Formats: sequence, C-alpha cells, structure tokens
Amino acid sequence: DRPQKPFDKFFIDYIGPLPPSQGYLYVLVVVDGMTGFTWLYPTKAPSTSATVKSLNVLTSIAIPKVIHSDQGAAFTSSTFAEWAKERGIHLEFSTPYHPQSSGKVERKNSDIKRLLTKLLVGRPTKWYDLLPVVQLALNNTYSPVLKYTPHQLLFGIDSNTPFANQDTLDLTREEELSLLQEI
Amino acid sequence: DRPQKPFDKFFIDYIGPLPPSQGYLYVLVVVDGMTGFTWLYPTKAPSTSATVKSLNVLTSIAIPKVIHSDQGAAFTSSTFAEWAKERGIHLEFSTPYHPQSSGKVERKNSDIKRLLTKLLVGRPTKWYDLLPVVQLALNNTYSPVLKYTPHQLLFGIDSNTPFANQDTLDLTREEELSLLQEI
Amino acid sequence: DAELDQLLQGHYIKGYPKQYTYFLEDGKVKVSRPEGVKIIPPQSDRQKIVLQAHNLAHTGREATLLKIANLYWWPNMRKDVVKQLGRCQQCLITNASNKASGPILRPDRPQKPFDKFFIDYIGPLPPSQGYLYVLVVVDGMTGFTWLYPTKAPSTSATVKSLNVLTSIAIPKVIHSDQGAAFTSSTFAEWAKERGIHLEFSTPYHPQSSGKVERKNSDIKRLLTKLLVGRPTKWYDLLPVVQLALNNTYSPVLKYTPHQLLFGIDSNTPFANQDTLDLTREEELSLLQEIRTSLYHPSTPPASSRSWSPVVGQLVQERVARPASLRPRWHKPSTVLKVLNPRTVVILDHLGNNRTVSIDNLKPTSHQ
Amino acid sequence: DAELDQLLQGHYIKGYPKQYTYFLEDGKVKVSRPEGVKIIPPQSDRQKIVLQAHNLAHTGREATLLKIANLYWWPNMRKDVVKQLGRCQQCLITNASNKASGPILRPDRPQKPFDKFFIDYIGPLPPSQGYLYVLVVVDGMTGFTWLYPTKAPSTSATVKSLNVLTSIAIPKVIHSDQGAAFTSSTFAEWAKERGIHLEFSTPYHPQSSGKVERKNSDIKRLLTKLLVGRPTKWYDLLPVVQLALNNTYSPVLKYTPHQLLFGIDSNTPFANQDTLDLTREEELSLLQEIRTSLYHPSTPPASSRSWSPVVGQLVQERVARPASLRPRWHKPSTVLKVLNPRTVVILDHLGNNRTVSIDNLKPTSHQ
DNA sequence: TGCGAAATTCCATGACA
DNA sequence: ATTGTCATGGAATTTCGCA
DNA sequence: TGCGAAATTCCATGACA
DNA sequence: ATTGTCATGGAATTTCGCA
Ligand SMILES: N=C1c2cccnc2N(O)C(=O)C1C(=O)NCc1ccc(F)cc1F
Ligand SMILES: N=C1c2cccnc2N(O)C(=O)C1C(=O)NCc1ccc(F)cc1F
Ligand SMILES: [Mg+2]
Ligand SMILES: [Mg+2]
Ligand SMILES: [Mg+2]
Ligand SMILES: [Mg+2]
Ligand SMILES: [Zn+2]
Ligand SMILES: [Zn+2]
Repeated sequence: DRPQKPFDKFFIDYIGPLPPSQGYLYVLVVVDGMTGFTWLYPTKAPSTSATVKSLNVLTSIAIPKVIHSDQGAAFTSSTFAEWAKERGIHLEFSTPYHPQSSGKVERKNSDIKRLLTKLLVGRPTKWYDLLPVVQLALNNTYSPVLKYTPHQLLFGIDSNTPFANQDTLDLTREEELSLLQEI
Repeated sequence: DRPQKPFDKFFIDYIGPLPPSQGYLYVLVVVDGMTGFTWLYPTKAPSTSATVKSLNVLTSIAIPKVIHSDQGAAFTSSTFAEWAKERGIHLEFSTPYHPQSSGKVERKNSDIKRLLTKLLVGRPTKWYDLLPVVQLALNNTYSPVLKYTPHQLLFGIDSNTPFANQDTLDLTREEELSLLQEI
Repeated sequence: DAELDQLLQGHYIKGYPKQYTYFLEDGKVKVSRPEGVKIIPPQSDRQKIVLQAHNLAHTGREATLLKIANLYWWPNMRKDVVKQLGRCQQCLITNASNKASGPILRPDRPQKPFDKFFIDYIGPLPPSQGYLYVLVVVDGMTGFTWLYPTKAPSTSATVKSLNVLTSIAIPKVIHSDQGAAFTSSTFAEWAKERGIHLEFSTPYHPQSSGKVERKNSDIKRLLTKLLVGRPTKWYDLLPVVQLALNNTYSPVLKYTPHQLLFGIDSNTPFANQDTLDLTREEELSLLQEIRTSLYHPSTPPASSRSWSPVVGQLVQERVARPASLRPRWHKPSTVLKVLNPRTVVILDHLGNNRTVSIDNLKPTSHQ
Repeated sequence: DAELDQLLQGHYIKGYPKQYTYFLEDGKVKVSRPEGVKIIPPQSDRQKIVLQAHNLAHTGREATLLKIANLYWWPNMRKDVVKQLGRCQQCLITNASNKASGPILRPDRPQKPFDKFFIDYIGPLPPSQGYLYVLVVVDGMTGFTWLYPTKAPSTSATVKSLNVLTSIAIPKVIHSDQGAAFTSSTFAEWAKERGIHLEFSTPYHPQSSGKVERKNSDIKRLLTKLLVGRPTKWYDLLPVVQLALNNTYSPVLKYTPHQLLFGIDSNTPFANQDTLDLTREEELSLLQEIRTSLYHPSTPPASSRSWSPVVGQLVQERVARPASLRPRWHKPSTVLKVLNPRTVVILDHLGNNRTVSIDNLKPTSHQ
C-alpha cells in the first residue's frame, strides 16, 4: 500500500458552544491525518453554511482527498455533500455513537480541548484573539511517536517559533477554583 | 561699408485713428529697411504703453539694431528710451516736420495706406480680422528695384502664398461714392 | 478507442513509438515512459483535457503542458496545447506581447521653412494671468518655435493664435496629434480656407509629433530654471523663452533655429558676425547650402526579437484607456495595408478602417 | 590689462600661441584666427561673459561655448564654461542625467519558506462587496501567495489579515515598501511582539519589492481574464486566484509554489504523483534537494555608460512628487556609505541621513 | 612625422501627460 | 489616411601648436 | 554515428500605480 | 539602515526514435 501523505485525509469536528468571543460561539477543528497539523476556524453556529465558509478558506490553500467527520448535521447535509463533490473531495463518516479517527488525531483533538480550556479560564470571552497562538503551539508540539512536529512534517523545515517550554496543560488548583465558580 | 542686412533698421510709425474694429483704433507699422518686410500691430492708442506691448511681441521674434521713427510722443518718451536701452536698440529720430526714411520704405508705407483704405471701404469696422491677409499681400509683393519679394529676402525661399494677381490698389468709381458718403 | 485498440494488441501507429509497451489498467490505456506511467486518453478526450488544464490559471504553453504531463501522454502534446492557446479569447486580449516593435523611422527633415508645422498643447499649468495652457508651434525644417498662452486647449484659441502666426507666412502642412482642438470640423474648415493640409498622427502615439514634443521639454525645462525660488508666474516669461530657444545652438547642427530661418542673427547677445562682408544674396546662397547639408539620423538597428507587419496578418490594437481589471488589447484584426514599416491600416474590431502605429499593436500569438 | 599688455608688444604668454598676431582695435585686444577676428577679453571679464552666455537659455557646454566663440577667444574656454555649469544651481537641479544606473543585483533566494515575506497592496479596485484593496503576501523562497481583501490599505487591516496568516507560521522577516500601512508604529509594535524583523525598501523604488510586485501582475492578469464579459465582481474570485497561482508551474523552475512549500500536491486537478511510492521523510529529503538547486539569475551586463557610487561623491536625489514647472532633482548631497553597488546612504539636503536606491540618484555633473 | 594637450566629434541617456 | 527627437556631458577621436 | 522531428531550453519583452 | 521579478512564445539547442 502507498505511504501516508499530507492532504490524504482531513479530520473535521466542531467544538462548542463556547462563551461568546467577538460574535463567535464554535470552533471548526481541522486536523491533517498524516502530519497532525491543525487549522482552527471560529464560527457562529455548527451549520453547513459556517462549515462551507470556513473550509472555503482552507481549501484555497490546500484541498484534501478525503474529509472525515462524525454524522453531525452540518456534515451529513446534501449541501455539504454537493460542496465536496464539486471539489473532488470524498466524504467519510464514522458510525453513529462510535467516533473513530486515529491515535494521532484522537490525541491531537484531546490536546486542543485541554489547551482551549486552560486558556479560557480567566479570560473566557477573549479566545478569538488567541486562536493564532493556539495553532502555532499545537503545530510546533513535539510528537512522541514520530520524531517531528506537525510544522516539520508539513513544510520540511524547522520553525521560527519552537515551543521548547512545554506547557503543563493541566489546570492549576487556583484555576480550578475560578473555573468552578461560573459554570 | 558693410552691406545692408535684415534687422539692421526697423522703421515704425502709427496709422490712425481708424474706425473702431473689435476695440482697436490704430495700427503700429513696422517695416524692415533692407527687406521691406512689414509687421502690423493693432493698438487702442498711439501711446508708449501700446508701442511697448506690440514691439514686445515682435522683439520676441527678432530684435533690430536700430529703430527709426518720427518725433511722435510715444517714441520720444523716456519710457520708450528705457525700453530700447534695455534691449540694446539704438533709437533714431527724423527732424520734426521733415519725415524721411528710404525710397523702399516710403513706397512701402504708401502701399500700406492705400491697401488699408481700399479694404476699409464697404467694411470699415472689420479691418482687425484682415490684418493677416494684408501683411501676406504686402510681404509677397514683387519689388521693382530688387528682384525679390520681402518674404524671399527675409527667409530665402519662395512663399506658399504668392500674389500673382496684382491688385489694382486704386479705388473704383463705385468705391469712391460709398467712401464719400460717410466721411 | 479505435486507434488505441490496435495499439494495445501490438500494431504500429504513427506518432506512438514502438519501443515502449502500451497496456490496459483500470479501464484506461497506459504507457510506461521514463518519467513514469502515463495515461493515453483517446483522441476525442484530448481537447477537453488541454482546456481543463489551461483554464486552471490560463497558463501559456509550457506551464499548461507541465500540468497535462503529470497524468497524460500522447503524440505531439504541445501542438494541441498551442491550438487551444490560439483559440482562448481571454488570453489573446489580456496577455502581453513579447515581441518589440521594429526600429523607428527617421523621416526626412522638411526641405524648406514653412513646409511643415508641428503643433501641440502644453498643460494644464499653474494659473498665470488666468492662462493654463500653451500652444506650441514648431517649424519642422528650422526648429523655430512660436509660443501662445491660452485658457483652454480649444479650437477657438488655436485659430486665434494661428491667425497671428500666419500673418508672417502660411505653411503647406500642419501636423498635429488627434487632440480635440485639432480634429474638429471648425479647424479643418480654417485650414482649407488657407490652403493648409492638415496631417494627423496615428492615435495615442506622441512619438509622431516628436519634433514639437521635444521642444516642449526644452520650454518646460527653461521655464523651470527661470522660476526657481519664485512663484510660477510663467505668462510673462513665454516671450523670453521663445526668443532664448530660437537663438540657442544645436550642438549637432552648429546653428540656431533663428539662423536656419533667417540666415543671419538679429540684435541678440553674442550675435554671429561671420557673414558681415557678404551681400544678402550671397548670404542667402550660403543659407540654401547650409539647409541642405544638415546632419540627418538613420534608422537604428532592430532589436533581436522585433516584428514587422505583413498584409493579411492577425494583429491586435492596444486599448486606449483600459478600465481596472479589463483587457489591455482589442480582439484580433487584420492588416489591410502597410503604409510604412511602422504604420498600418487595419480592419478594426468594430468594422471601420483605422490607421495605427505598430507601437500600439501586437501580433496575435499562435497564428 | 597686465597679461594682455605684454601680449600686444610681442612677448610669449603660456596659453596664447605665438603663430597668430595679436593687436589692438577700438580699445580692445583682438586676434586673427582661422574662424575670424575674435576679441580677447581680460581675465577679470571672462566669468561675466561665460555667465551672460550661459544665462541666455541655461545651455550646456557646447551650446554655451558656440555663443561665446562668436565674439571672443581665450585659452581653454571650455574649462571656464564647465566651471560655471558646475556652479549654476538651476541647471544642476533641473537638468536630466545622461548616465544610467549600474546593473541590477539579483539577491539570493531566501533559503527556507517563512524566512522572508514580501507584502504589498493592490488598489483601489472597483468596489466589490464593499472592498477596494487586496493585501498580497508572497513567501520569498516558494512564491506561495496569500490574498486578503480590504476596504483600505491600512495598518489595522494589515494586522487583521496577518494574524490570520501567522496562524500557519511566523516569518523571520517581512519586507515591504514605505507605504503608510507598513511604516506606522502600530505595525512595528505588532512585529516586535512576534519576533518579526521589519525590512523596508528604499523609497520610491518598487523594484525592491519585485517579488510581490511581479505576483501582483499575475493576480490582476488572471482576475482580468476570469472577469471578461462580466461585471468586475472580484471578491469571490480571490480564493480561486490564490489557489490557481499557488499551483501554477514556473517554466524555469519546473515546480509550483505549492510544491516548493509542501513537497507534494494536494487534491487539485492534474496533481503530480511522482513521489507516491516514497515515504514522507524520503519526500522531504527530495524537497530539501529541490529547494537548494533552483535556478538563480545573475547580475546582467552594465550598460556602456553607467555609474556606480563612491564614498564622498556628490550626488542628487530625485524629487518624489515634483510640482509643475519645478525641478526634478534635489540639491547636491554626499555619499556617506555604499551599502551595495545599488544602494547608498546620503547626507540629505535637509541634514538627515537617508538610505536610497541609485535609480533615484544622479551623479552631480562637472564635479 | 611625432608628441602632449586642446578642440572637436561621438553618442548613450532620458523626457517631451 | 502615415513616420520620434535632440540637449546633455563624459569618452573617443581628431586637430592644433610646436619641433 | 547520423538523420529528421519532437522535446526541451533559451531569453528578450514587458508590466507589476 | 539595503538589493527586481518572472510568465510568455518564437527561436536556438538538445534529445528522441529509428537505423
Ligand atoms: N499622452 C499625450 C497626449 C494625449 C492627448 C493629447 N496630447 C498628448 N500629448 O501632446 C502628449 O505629449 C502626450 C504624451 O503622453 N506625451 C509624452 C510622450 C511620451 C512618449 C513620447 F515619445 C513623446 C511624448 F511626448
Ligand atoms: N508607485 C508604487 C507605489 C507607491 C506607493 C506605495 N506602493 C506602491 N506600489 O506598491 C507600487 O507598486 C508602485 C509602483 O509604481 N509600481 C509599479 C512598478 C514600477 C516599476 C517596477 F520595477 C515595479 C513596479 F511594481
Ligand atoms: Mg497633445
Ligand atoms: Mg505633447
Ligand atoms: Mg505599495
Ligand atoms: Mg506594488
Ligand atoms: Zn486562456
Ligand atoms: Zn544654468
């Protein structure tokens, strides 16, 4: 079989609803299966319309052969199926109530949830401005299995923003108190 | 002695007052002594101011060594003397009540008076528009003494408007009747 | 299928070389070439493939082929690419030329003064005494120049100024560009009354009025110098500039425009006195000799990739005032007549006959 | 008098050749030369004569001398003419240069992607969805280009667009021209927060941003073609154009900007499949080899009359937006430092240090 | 029939919206 | 039915002054 | 080891306000 | 403290297919 490559498979999913940040409530997460490279797009709803708008930005940079998702309404709609067919993108769905992707992607989606939670507390309405530095952090994170970061696997070079000081990613005991106060 | 040349001596004099033609009442006549070439400038008065304005146009084309005139007020003024000194022009005056120039210039000034009179009758307020064709006629007139026209002596070429049909220059008997009617 | 069917079983077809093995795989005819395994599409699919590849970014020959060659191979691919490039209307009218115009003509200097005037307007300038423009009239043979300030570049102001100028002499020809003041029927009527032939530059090509354009440079250059550290009161300086330039030497000619017109300097500073002992007729004889013997330049060498127009050739005229994001070239037109190596008549995109400079033309690519 | 007195009685003076007879006439020293009888003025009158002749039409060397030579002769006349030309402030700041700039540098291609961005604005364009401008960002190594529509060429719109772009990666250097959006302290603050070094072109020299300028040509060219026979609704086409150009082959490189950035085509039409059987690490190893071996042009031949700057040389900077009938050059300034054969620091007419391209400089004439 | 310096000619450069 | 031009100052070439 | 044709490389041209 | 660039299509050169 052929070796796995970037742009073979994008894994997409929505995170939210989040507290409002400059109008936006959700985050469309896109992860390249081979590299682990992550793109994050803020949206006002988990709709087909918002998915098409965000992915039109990404697919003007690079088009995947396959998009993988759960059976969410925005991804199973006939409008999104028509959008994917126009661009030659095969859609691939996991079984309902049994979401599966890959170890690398599962752990990347785990990192994204916990990194967002850790930066949400203290400033929960200001995550729109932090999405750039979140992506840079995620994409310059050292991989245990593979030798390289997602940035290195996608571009074939070292980055100008290496994150050597590895953030703990767990919440400190004081951050648990302020997180438990609101909701 | 040195042979006579163009721009050695300009002969100037005023003709007027004439009937009004688009505001103008007089004609400043300038005749080159060597060639017989004639420039005609319409003026509102026989003043130093009007002389300086008209000759500033001519002297932006060519400057004479000497200007010759009668002792008219506009030419004997200290302002006109200052104007001539600024341009290196020597002023030369004839004796009062004894105007003299040269045979060629005297006969040219005669031609101008009679040609203007002949075109004045019938249309006495429309001589401003005819000053161009008057000059062309005068300057492409064959000289009896010299072999050539003024145009030929000044530029050294044949003209694109030769006046072969020599106008009679005398008034017809019908033109004497309309001339004697008004004044 | 028909052509490719015989290829699979082993027979020879012209264009397809024998030394490579052609086979079938996934319902498609393929071939193993040194670059890799390429698909051979049937003849009836190739125009569509070339078009799909070209239309991605409307690329030229090599950039379009490099896309096709990733997947496909067939005989003489660039021939089919070039066929589509010459049929793509968007590329023909949007792309630039890469062939320079042929070398410029240096037309003969007019033989005599007043044979040909070159006229043109300068402006708008800073307001001076209510005046904004300058009519510039240059005699072709001598370079002798007349300057007239106007309030607009109008036919009425042109006629008033030239009535004053033609008091001295009438020219055979007045050459001008196609500005509104010179193309109006009022001006053509004024010229026919006086026996003056109106000659016009090809449109959008001030080279053709180069005699007066070059004088405009000298006029503005001297005015600029005289107005340094002063408000730009240029109206009173036009007579000074006219006289100064008409008596300025041309180093290659060794004469001033005044000298070429009159054959003798007037009472200006540093007047030349070499003909003082000659008579006027002897002076005018020397002037006729000087006029005929003036230096005249020759056509320069053509650039290594220039084009010259041929009758029947497809060419495209440049768009005059092209709007934003609109093509810089008109649709292809045909050369009816070649007036000279730099000037042609074309059957325009509208249907009209039009006389143009090749500087405003490109040869249509891909025949 | 003193020098000319000894000449009349017969003694030899250096500069005045012996074989001609010098005499007195009309109170003036004269000499009979092959051209004719010329006046020899005393030493103390010559600067005034040269100035009077020059100031008629502010003529250069030969045209000024031809005026003087009509009346006068003295030893080494052109030396005194050139002395006055170099002292005439009006001529130095108004006249054009006749020496071309030295040949252009072809700076090294950035070694890696994200080493150097080139950014610039296009516009104003026809209004499309309320947008008038386009921010263009070009990666120097790959040519990979990002397009962002904006309503103004502002710092705030630049920052918003680059925050989206820098989500992918941060560059070492951003090169821009000196437009207002990029020179503001808000933008320098934005770059210092992210460790980005801001690099600026010399003023009024878009050559220096040539990487992004040339991409602007391709962007406008493709947009023009896609909008033929349609209203200029370019906002929806920017994503299409971005993708189309990022996947267009450069014929001299044999690669698309996408391929130079990622080392493998995405799911676009006519994707290259040569590295299908390689692993990603084997693919990235081939990509490092491809990046280093790309064609790079060299400095072209200098033109036969070019100048190159030297420390201490008098040079003049071009006026940026010169008003009507005003000089095109600033007053002479001195070259402090030569950064490269095409770039210098000068001690400006104001007194400031200024870094400029030699394309916006001329060497001051007559030393 | 020859030298060093001055004078002349050559001509690439750039700007006329 | 029309077409480049020419001032400018370093450099290249020719002429001049003297022997 | 050499031919005719196709494929590739060369590179002047022009436009990015 | 900074620096031209590169798509384009005829032409020139090299390679290919065959012998
Ligand atoms: N565009 C012009 C124009 C338009 C309409 C009417 N009159 C015009 N005139 O008189 C111009 O001079 C125009 C012009 O661009 N001149 C600059 C220029 C460029 C190149 C060249 F070889 C010579 C040259 F003078
Ligand atoms: N004048 C400009 C400008 C002024 C202020 C700000 N930005 C500017 N940009 O971006 C430009 O592109 C400008 C421009 O003239 N571009 C045309 C151009 C000419 C020559 C060249 F080699 C390259 C090239 F792009
Ligand atoms: Mg015009
Ligand atoms: Mg003009
Ligand atoms: Mg800019
Ligand atoms: Mg630009
Ligand atoms: Zn096309
Ligand atoms: Zn000066």
